[PDB]
This record gives sequence, C-alpha cells and structure tokens, in this order.
Amino acid sequence: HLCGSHLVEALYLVCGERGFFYTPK
Amino acid sequence: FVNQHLCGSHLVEALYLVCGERGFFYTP
Amino acid sequence: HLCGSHLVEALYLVCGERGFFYTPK
Amino acid sequence: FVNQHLCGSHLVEALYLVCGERGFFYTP
Amino acid sequence: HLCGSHLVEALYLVCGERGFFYTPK
Amino acid sequence: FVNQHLCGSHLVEALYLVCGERGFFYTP
Amino acid sequence: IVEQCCTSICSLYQLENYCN
Amino acid sequence: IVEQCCTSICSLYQLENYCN
Amino acid sequence: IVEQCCTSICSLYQLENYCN
Amino acid sequence: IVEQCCTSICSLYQLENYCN
Amino acid sequence: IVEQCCTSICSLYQLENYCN
Amino acid sequence: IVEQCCTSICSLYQLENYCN
Ligand SMILES: NCCc1c[nH]c2ccc(O)cc12
Ligand SMILES: NCCc1c[nH]c2ccc(O)cc12
Ligand SMILES: NCCc1c[nH]c2ccc(O)cc12
Ligand SMILES: NC(=[NH2+])NCCC[C@H](N)C(=O)O
Ligand SMILES: NC(=[NH2+])NCCC[C@H](N)C(=O)O
Ligand SMILES: NC(=[NH2+])NCCC[C@H](N)C(=O)O
Ligand SMILES: [Cl-]
Ligand SMILES: [Cl-]
Ligand SMILES: [Zn+2]
Ligand SMILES: [Zn+2]
Repeated sequence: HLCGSHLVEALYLVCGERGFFYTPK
Repeated sequence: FVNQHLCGSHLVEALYLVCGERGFFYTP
Repeated sequence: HLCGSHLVEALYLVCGERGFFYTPK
Repeated sequence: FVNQHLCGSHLVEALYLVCGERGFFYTP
Repeated sequence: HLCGSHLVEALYLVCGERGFFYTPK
Repeated sequence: FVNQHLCGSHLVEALYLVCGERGFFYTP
Repeated sequence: IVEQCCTSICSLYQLENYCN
Repeated sequence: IVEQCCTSICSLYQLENYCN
Repeated sequence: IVEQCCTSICSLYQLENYCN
Repeated sequence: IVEQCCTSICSLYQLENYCN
Repeated sequence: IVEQCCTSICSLYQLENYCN
Repeated sequence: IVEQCCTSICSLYQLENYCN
C-alpha cells in the first residue's frame, strides 16, 4: 500500500536517476 | 552525484506538497 | 491530510529557513 | 548551507519522534 | 503508532549508529 | 561520518521498499 | 496545528503562520 | 499511478513503467 | 517488531532492544 | 531542478516551476 | 541545533535539549 | 552497505544484497 508521499518516495527509488512524471489526476 | 541523488530525494518530497493535484515532473 | 511526521515535513518545507515551534497539544 | 538545510529536514523528523506529546522548537 | 517506513525510520533514530535487523514476519 | 549517517537514513528507507516481507539487515 | 492541518485540510500558505 | 500503487498493490518492477 | 510498535504503541527506549 | 535547487537553497517559487 | 547536530553526529541527549 | 552505497550511487542490485 503506497499512498501520498510514500508513492512518490517509491517512484524515486526506481526512477530518481532517469526522471519521472507524477500526475495524480 | 550522491549528494545530489540524496538531494533529489528531498526535492520530489517537496514538489509533492508544493504542487498539489497538478503533480510535477522530476528530471536530472 | 497532513498528520504525524508528514505535518512536520510540511512545516519544514515552508519554515525550515526561518524556524518554527511544533506543539501538538 | 544546503547540506545543513537537508540536515535540518532529518533533525525535525528526529525531534518529532524524540519529543512525543511535548513537541519541540526548531531554529537555525 | 509506528507502521511501514515510519517504523523503520524510528528503528534508525535509535540504532542507525549500531546497526539493526528488520524482519517484519 | 554525518553525511553517511544522513545517507544511512535514506538506505534503510530504500531497503524497506526493496526487500518486502523478507526484511533486511543494516550495519555500518 | 493538528486540527488545522491533520483533522481539517491545510495549505502550505496557511502553515507560514507557524513560522517563528 | 494512484490506482495501480495506492488503491491496488504495486511492485517496484511495475513502477519502472513511469520512469520518463 | 510490528506488533510491539505498530499494533501496540512503542517507545524509542524499547526499540533499543532491536539494535544489533 | 537539481542544478538550480541542490546548489543554493531554492525557494518555493524556484520549486513551483516544476509543477505540471 | 544545526550547529551542534549537523556537524558531528548528535546523540539522543543532544536532540532532547530541543523538546519544549 | 555504507561503503558500497554512500560512495557511488548504488543500484537496486547492490541494495538487494542486504535483504535477509
Ligand atoms: N525554501 C526551502 C524549500 C526546500 C525544502 N527542501 C529543499 C531541498 C532543496 C532545495 O533547494 C530547497 C528546499
Ligand atoms: N544518534 C543519532 C541520532 C540522529 C538521527 N538523525 C540525525 C541527524 C543529525 C544528527 O546530528 C543526529 C541524528
Ligand atoms: N539506484 C538508486 C537507488 C537509491 C535510492 N536511494 C539511495 C541512496 C543511496 C544509494 O547509494 C543508492 C540509492
Ligand atoms: N518509503 C515508502 N514509500 N514507504 C511506504 C510506506 C507505506 C505507507 N503506510 C503508505 O501510506 O503508503
Ligand atoms: N511530505 C509530506 N508531508 N507528505 C504528506 C503525506 C500525507 C500522509 N498520507 C499523511 O498522513 O499526512
Ligand atoms: N518518523 C517517523 N517514524 N514518524 C512516525 C509517523 C507515524 C505514522 N502516522 C505511521 O504510520 O507510523
Ligand atoms: Cl501514513
Ligand atoms: Cl541528505
Ligand atoms: Zn506516512
Ligand atoms: Zn536526506
């Protein structure tokens, strides 16, 4: 269960070197 | 740059709160 | 919804350069 | 001092847990 | 109430200099 | 090493997600 | 603080209030 | 993202999808 | 650990137990 | 963002330039 | 606190001096 | 882990060597 800033933290573990988009809606 | 990588961790947390329902884009 | 350490993280984004008090009760 | 600013982020998280219902004061 | 990564953060405040094991199950 | 201590904070968060129900061991 | 931002919803603009 | 990883459960492998 | 500190409430003093 | 914001302390306006 | 605690690793006693 | 991973950026394989 990955919600709020924890979802962003998880996105960063995986993609932080490549970069990513976060678009909740 | 390790200290930038650590720093990036903090920035995305800050963008998360700063941006709201709009979301954000992160890119080194 | 900003509770526990997330409320403190949010307080810090805004005030971390000025300083602040956190007094839950 | 960026690395102190990053460091401050960690300290307030630590004071949050350390202090309990008392709360804390943070000041550079 | 210390769950998920917050429990790990709390484990780290106390033990981060000594080291620790985290074994949820 | 302060910046390693800060760095350790990030590693355990990363191991938490990386490892799952297995858990992990942290040791300087 | 907790009522303003955890019970009710909050703004980063509103939290400027608590800066010392 | 939120459905995939907050509503339903997610994998770190599945989140590689969102890397730009 | 999870019962002690997530299910029941915990102390930072009690978590010294788990330091290796 | 890294260039601008891991160098000097950025401000909440520097940061808001990376909202969508 | 920054002076004392972002310089050397502080201890949980250094930190507790900033509780209210 | 500190030696390997606070020096260079580690990868998710370096990290997974510290799972139980
Ligand atoms: N005004 C400081 C906002 C802020 C919070 N965390 C940060 C991390 C890096 C940075 O450049 C800026 C920040
Ligand atoms: N005994 C280490 C406690 C601790 C946790 N995080 C910290 C950050 C800075 C510091 O000086 C100390 C700490
Ligand atoms: N592939 C980067 C994963 C990662 C996330 N956080 C980290 C902190 C330190 C490190 O060496 C590596 C990481
Ligand atoms: N570093 C992380 N992303 N940790 C995940 C923690 C899970 C947390 N209980 C949540 O609401 O998602
Ligand atoms: N960096 C932050 N303050 N994030 C806010 C995350 C919201 C979280 N679900 C909470 O209980 O408040
Ligand atoms: N830095 C920390 N460990 N903070 C504890 C925050 C409590 C959080 N609501 C939880 O699910 O546990
Ligand atoms: Cl939570
Ligand atoms: Cl850091
Ligand atoms: Zn949380
Ligand atoms: Zn950090």
